Amino acid sequence: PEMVRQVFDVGPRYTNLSYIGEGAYGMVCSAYDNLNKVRVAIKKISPFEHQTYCQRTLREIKILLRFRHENIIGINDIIRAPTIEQMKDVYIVQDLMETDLYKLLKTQHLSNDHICYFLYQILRGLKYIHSANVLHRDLKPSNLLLNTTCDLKICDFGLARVADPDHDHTGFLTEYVATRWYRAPEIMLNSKGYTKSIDIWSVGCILAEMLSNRPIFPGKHYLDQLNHILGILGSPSQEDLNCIINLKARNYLLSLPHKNKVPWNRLFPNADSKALDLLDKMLTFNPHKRIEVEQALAHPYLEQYYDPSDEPIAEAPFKFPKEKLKELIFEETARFQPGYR
Ligand SMILES: *[C@H]1CC(=O)[C@@H](O)[C@@H](O)CCCc2cc(O)cc(O)c2C(=O)O[C@@H](C)C1
Repeated sequence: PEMVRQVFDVGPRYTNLSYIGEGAYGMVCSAYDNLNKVRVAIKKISPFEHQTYCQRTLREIKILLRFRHENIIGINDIIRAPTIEQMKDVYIVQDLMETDLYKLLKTQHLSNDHICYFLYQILRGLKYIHSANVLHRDLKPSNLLLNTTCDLKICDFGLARVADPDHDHTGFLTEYVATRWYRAPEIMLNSKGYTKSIDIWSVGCILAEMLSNRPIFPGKHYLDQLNHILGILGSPSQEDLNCIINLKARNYLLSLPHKNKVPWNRLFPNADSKALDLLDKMLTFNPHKRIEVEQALAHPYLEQYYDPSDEPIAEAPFKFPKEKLKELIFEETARFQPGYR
């Protein structure tokens, strides 16, 4: 097999490998697809020693083999050994993009037109995801891929779940859904992250970061995150506190000194006022008052792009030991075997 930095065993269809970045359970390489005559991205996955790794791998494969959308990076091919006995790694082949938004924001200032088009595409893909009754649950700049003409695709469905709003409530300081800087305040207070509003919060964080090239809520550790959120939003209203029935969470908030809201136009003095109006609606403390994806698409900031007939939804929404998970991954990837069927 061809090797990179480890086995990267994708041949002979895929050749001339170059290291790019990293997935969760392995490295990402670009490669030349000798059949389609285009370069592609390939993610190496080694999940089978651990249930949780197997879960995340299987979840993504199940979701992406059903999803088809311009703003979601799909699965082009899956490479693995012909038998469960010989299967150790799994390689997922996807479109080769130019960069991710994390890397881009490290050095490039976005024009307002770029922010608008990027945000439109994030929400257009998110509309499709949410219409399938699925939550991405880890939206962040490094999961947003851009090609050379600034078309955007959402990556990594390994953390996704089927939405379950009726079972979303939990206790205080127990949940860790999403990546810290993009994590909604209710995750720390009373939410398992099973409602669509979790993703809208993350998109609001991404919008703020596109406006200034810095994370808006850069918590330095799990417990610091809520300090940053409340430092900008200010103290929650009585009505929003009354919506938090859990006593530990509500009394924690009641114990805090009053904090003023920081106006968005003072944080972002060069931003488009329509962008800040939408930002405010996405970064609303109360998840029931937070804007939903279809409302966000219809917001005046996005009026140059908004077209509900060109914002498709999913045809087939989702309704609901590692040894069996390995077997399930083997079965779910069978369609890509050369002599599959
Ligand atoms: C996309 C999700 C993922 O694994 C994240 O860690 C991303 O940040 C990794 C991005 C790798 C990458 C980088 C470039 O420049 C281009 C492309 O196409 C990718 C890519 O496709 O990725 C996916 C394999 C994973």
